[PDB]
Amino acid sequence: NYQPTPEDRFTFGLWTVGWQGRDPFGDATRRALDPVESVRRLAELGAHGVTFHDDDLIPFGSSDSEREEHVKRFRQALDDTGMKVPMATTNLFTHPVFKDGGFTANDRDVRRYALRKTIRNIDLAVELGAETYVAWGGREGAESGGAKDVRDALDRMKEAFDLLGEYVTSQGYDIRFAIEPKPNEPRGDILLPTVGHALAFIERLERPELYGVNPEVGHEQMAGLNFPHGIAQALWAGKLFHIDLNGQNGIKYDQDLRFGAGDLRAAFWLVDLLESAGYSGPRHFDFKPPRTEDFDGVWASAAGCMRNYLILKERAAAFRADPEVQEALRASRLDELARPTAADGLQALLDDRSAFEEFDVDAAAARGMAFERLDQLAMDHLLGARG
Ligand SMILES: OC[C@H]1O[C@H](O)[C@H](O)[C@@H](O)[C@@H]1O
Ligand SMILES: [Co+2]
Ligand SMILES: [Mg+2]
Repeated sequence: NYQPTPEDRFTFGLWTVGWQGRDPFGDATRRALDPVESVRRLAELGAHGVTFHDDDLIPFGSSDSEREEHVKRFRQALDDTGMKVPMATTNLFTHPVFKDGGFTANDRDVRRYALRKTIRNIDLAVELGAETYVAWGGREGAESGGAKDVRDALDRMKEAFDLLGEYVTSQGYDIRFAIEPKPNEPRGDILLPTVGHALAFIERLERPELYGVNPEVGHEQMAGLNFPHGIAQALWAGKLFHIDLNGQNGIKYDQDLRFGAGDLRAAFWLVDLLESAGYSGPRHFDFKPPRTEDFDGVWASAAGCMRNYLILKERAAAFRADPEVQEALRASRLDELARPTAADGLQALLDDRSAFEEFDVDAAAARGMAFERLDQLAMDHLLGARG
């Protein structure tokens, strides 16, 4: 089974199945894909929608005339298939003019160009129905310590995002922004390198309600961080506007493997969390079919993204529905974690001799947490071994 349907909200970037396979040491192994063909092929696989950078859809430098005909062709394909465009973004990283960044380039004229390029694509994204506009500052950073005053760069980053919020507000657009963190690559260090740094930065913007995060599985894992934990903090703050799903094997270059590959247990706990928290946004795959593959392998890899999500959803649901797991959760006092520590208040806590003076520290220390039996039940459910 595990057949995806549009109700599952699976989306793909044009640049994912369309990756030609050029890497830092090798030329392209696949021919370029027509965006119209990607839309139709993804619709056949059961996808909900597609996403795009401006430069995926309209070749850079296109005249106003050529730009109109690229968009027309694309909208005809969306109209024919019923495919949605829930998110769009700007390419502020490929062209050599962005080699020192877009919003935080040292040259002021580049920063102004970056803003105009972005504003132009927001207009298009809103016209096509996008609800989220993602910013990935892939070139915002440095290879050396003196090249970037990071306090001034954060001033310029705040200035850019504040201007974008003023723009969508003045136009009455119903679109929100999501910042996508990445710790490094292609810059030696990238500004706002993790979910945490991005969440903290948003709270200093003029209109923080317009901005959230687009965390990516592989990017947090490039810092050796726990991705489900970081997603939990984003949900706790009300800022999980969008998500990038893929796989990554540890701390190394950004692999963008198909979802499910890489850290499989982390994928299980991620799906458990998204489903139990009721996340309602797109399940977006930002992945690269390996350059070893031909076009048949491209579509097998894309199908695998959706299949692995659906299998993990089933296994996490069975885990949470198992009365034996519910008993284990109680034995590990997960339910006591939900209770307030001191709803009786500070003064009651201070006068509670059972909380300190008469607290039996050795009896409490002796209690086992029973975490290993709970985790083996989780392993049994993930592997379908509950028999
Ligand atoms: O911002 C949208 C996308 O742009 C680029 O392709 C980045 O590599 C990817 O991580 C990001 O999700
Ligand atoms: Co990535
Ligand atoms: Mg991404």
